[PDB]
Amino acid sequence: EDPQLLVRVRGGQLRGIRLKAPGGPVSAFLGIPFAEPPVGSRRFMPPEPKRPWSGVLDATTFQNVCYQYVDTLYPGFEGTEMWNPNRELSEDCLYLNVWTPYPRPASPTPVLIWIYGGGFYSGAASLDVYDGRFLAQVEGAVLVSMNYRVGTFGFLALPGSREAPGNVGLLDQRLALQWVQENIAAFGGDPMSVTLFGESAGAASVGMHILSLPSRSLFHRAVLQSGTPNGPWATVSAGEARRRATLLARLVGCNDTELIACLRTRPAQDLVDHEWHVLPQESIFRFSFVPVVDGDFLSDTPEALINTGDFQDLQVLVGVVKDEGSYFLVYGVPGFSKDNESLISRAQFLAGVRIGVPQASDLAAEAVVLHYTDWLHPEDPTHLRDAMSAVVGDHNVVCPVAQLAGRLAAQGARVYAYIFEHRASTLTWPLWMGVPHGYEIEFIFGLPLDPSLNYTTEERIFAQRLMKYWTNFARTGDPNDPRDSKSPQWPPYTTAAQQYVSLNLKPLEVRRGLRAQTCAFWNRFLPKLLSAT
Amino acid sequence: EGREDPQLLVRVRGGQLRGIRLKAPGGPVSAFLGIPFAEPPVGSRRFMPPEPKRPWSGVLDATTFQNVCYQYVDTLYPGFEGTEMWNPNRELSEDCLYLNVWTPYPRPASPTPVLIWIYGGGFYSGAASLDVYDGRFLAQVEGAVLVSMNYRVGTFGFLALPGSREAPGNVGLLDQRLALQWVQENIAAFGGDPMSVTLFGESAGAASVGMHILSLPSRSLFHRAVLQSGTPNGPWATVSAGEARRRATLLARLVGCNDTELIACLRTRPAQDLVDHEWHVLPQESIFRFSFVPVVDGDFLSDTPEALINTGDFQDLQVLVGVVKDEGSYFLVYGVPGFSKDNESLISRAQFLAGVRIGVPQASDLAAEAVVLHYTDWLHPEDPTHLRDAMSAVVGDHNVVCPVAQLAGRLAAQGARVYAYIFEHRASTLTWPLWMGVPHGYEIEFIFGLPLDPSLNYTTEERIFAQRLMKYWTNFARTGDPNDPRDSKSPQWPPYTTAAQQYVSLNLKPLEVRRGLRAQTCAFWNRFLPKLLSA
Repeated sequence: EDPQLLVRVRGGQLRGIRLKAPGGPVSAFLGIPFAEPPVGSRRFMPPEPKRPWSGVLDATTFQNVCYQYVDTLYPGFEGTEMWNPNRELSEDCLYLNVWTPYPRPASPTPVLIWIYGGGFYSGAASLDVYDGRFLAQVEGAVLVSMNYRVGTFGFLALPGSREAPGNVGLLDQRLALQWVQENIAAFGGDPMSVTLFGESAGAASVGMHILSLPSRSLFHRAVLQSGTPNGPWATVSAGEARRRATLLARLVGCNDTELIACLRTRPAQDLVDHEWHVLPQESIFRFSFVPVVDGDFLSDTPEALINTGDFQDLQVLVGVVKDEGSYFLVYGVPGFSKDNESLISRAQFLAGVRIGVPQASDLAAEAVVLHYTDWLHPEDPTHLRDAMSAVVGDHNVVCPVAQLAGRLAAQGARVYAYIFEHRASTLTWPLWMGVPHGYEIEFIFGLPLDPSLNYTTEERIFAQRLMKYWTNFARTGDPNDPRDSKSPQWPPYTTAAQQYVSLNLKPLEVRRGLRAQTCAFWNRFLPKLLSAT
Repeated sequence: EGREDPQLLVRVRGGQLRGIRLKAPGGPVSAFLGIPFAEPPVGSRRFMPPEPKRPWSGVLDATTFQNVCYQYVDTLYPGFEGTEMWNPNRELSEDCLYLNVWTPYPRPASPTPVLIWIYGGGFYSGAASLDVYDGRFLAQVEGAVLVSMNYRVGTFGFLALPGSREAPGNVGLLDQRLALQWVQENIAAFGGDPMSVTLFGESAGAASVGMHILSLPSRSLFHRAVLQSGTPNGPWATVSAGEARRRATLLARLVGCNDTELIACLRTRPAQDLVDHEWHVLPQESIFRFSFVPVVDGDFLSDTPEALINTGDFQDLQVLVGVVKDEGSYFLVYGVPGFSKDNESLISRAQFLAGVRIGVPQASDLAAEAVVLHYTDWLHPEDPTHLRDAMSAVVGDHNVVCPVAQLAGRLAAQGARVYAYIFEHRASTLTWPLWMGVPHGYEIEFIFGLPLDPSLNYTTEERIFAQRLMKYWTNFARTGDPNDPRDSKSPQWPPYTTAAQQYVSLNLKPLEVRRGLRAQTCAFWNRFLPKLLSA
């Protein structure tokens, strides 16, 4: 049969499948195992390289989604189900996919590795929004995406113990990164030009591979979309991780060795049934089992590592969307709903601030309220609704992104920053949510170029601009086209000028100040306050 | 009596007075200067409340200004008009409780509304005889009856050992009240209507006006109030009884002194000796802080000014309040390193933080950090021009603009009729540097109508502008409304409300309505900083 779909990696032979993109065919290799299935005795354990196989392994199908929590808030609603697993759940899930142009590239091609998001408790590399078909066909890119263990199976930790050291979900990603080093050349990819890019928890994971040295020799450039390793949600301390793991074992009827042995004896859903019951406070944008500051993978807190690291030969692309926190409000904040316009009172606004900032003392809570209050219209329900979205967005994404971009730029790194402001015509969420958390991904991957999904012609051309931005950054470390000269260049973000650009259908517009005033409150003041308590 | 001007002889409760016919740009005015309204608070009466003036025999000559109350004299810029125009222009003496009256010439037939001026000067300086307080223009052009009194300042007016009998405190405010009583009894002899008495003052005079609003024995002596760049509430206008006692007992130590024995010693000290040590009793290195100010004594002020404006009914009451564009720039050249009137005062970020500790002397390390980060321009956090302007805004907002914004909001929500303004025009005659903008107190010369005097080298637009302000002030005195019913062709001045927060801009252009008086920044000063200062 077709030899273009027959590849030999270090573990055996694979059979790909020629898929059809709007502009031509592409070779896809879906479901390649990169690790032994972490089942039974290997639950909570670091992954290990997949053993070789005999014959021709069929790599034409998406494998199983890592066992994870499934959303139940809006059943049947496209806005939530598009992130739900599209394959059967299983702890046997350490598989990756490779897209490449058809025919296989003649020259070594830069590789983009996608790390999906989902709050470290959900997500899969098989969702339609992560379809590397278009980037491989239009830009000739070799695109890689891997599944990593999420939730308890990927990040339940009893720090110091050996049967649950923590961060094994991140170690899954690193093992797939080494698999790319050892095998992507057989697909036409260049192992010396590997760019990691991910969104939300995937962006945070990308940032942690920057801050973990064994991972750094596996990639060269990074893209962090709406997520950072630093911040209030991406990591936990060893003491808090041990508390949540112990409380989870108590809720399921379970010396560290004997405790984890008991945890290895329960169905996967038994653990998922109680993973949301370990958070210390009523919260939104807080996740139970996330990466842990273990002194191993993360030698110190992300804030400490970005404050003192040498990033001179690293190039990064960071950015946010226009409404980072609007999505999260309907998941625990009284007065918000996707169906009504969520015009809240003021008493609701303060009650929501205690949920959006669950670590804030009463004084720190008031400081947030008085800061985001429009003191000319202190009770106009439209602003307090929009302000509540801004509190969660700025606290968890925007200002953590601003602090990271400044620290990287200050210590040698080459930083490009953006804000994504276009709202998709196909969006099914209400308009008061604006551009919600994660709705730039479909444009980066080039989905508007599929005529069957009913995007506007300008959205189709907008997606092409973003694909060229990302691939140019992967090819060169610079998102600017070295072909098209043209009036406005995307300038590097610096600590002095603080320049970033806006990604919408209008041409590039350079702005200065990534919410410098508001993020000064979050990054500089509020740490000193949560200290006066 | 016999060969004199019959239009200039008046009798008051204490005897007869001979006024003087003064010349104004567009006609003559009657002036009665140096009318004694109290027994000289000298000797054993130092620090004591004022007593009413015992009647005199014969005709008292009321043709020249009397003595200025003993006070500190500013000598930071010798011979510089910007500082000299506020210095005493008469002899310094503890014998200083005298007031002045300006009326049209001849004196009006029907009763005329009365404007009473209370000067400012941080409760340590000031005089009713300064040229910028000349009431001849308001009396000639607007036909108003203007009164201004001298009150004791500094230690002589506000040194207090609360609870004692020999130094009860607030005697400088009692000097003002006694003059308001003098107006109630005697202003009818000049053509003034004692049932239409409007108080107006600036800086500490505006604070004094506010304290008469919050003190009941004074509130029966007037009907309307104007507060220019000053409030009874705020960080500088008052001190607690314990702090006033501490500053008073410390000053006594610094000059060589049971309260009775202590004050008996202070009364034996020369007046200049108290002035020489007046500034040595401040708790910290500070600007816009004054050693001896009104004390919360549970008597004149039953509670703090903040407590009384929060719990007080003001439905009966119309006020005009406002600020100038640069309230704090004046005070920076008086203690903040890096600022001078002779250079551009471009400062570094380090000097900006050093100044924040001086401008906010009561702030902890954390509170001072909140001010610095709030006022920092994070796109140019080391630009010396913004840092210098931020330092001016910190002092101006903390001491004036936000206390005024706090006062207008509380009074309006409690039923009062409030009109608010921001004075934005810089006098073409200003001798201060341009970077100071419109400094503290440089709207007074326009409200009193000094640009009408042709010899003062003002522009013609400034003369027209001054006339427009005089009518704003006098219409509010006449009606409780600065607006003109004789002219609907000019834009109207809406009251300040909690809903709309409307105020107007006072400059060389027609009235322009604005919303919110620095709402975001003053929420930090008025709402957040007090709560954080509890830590």
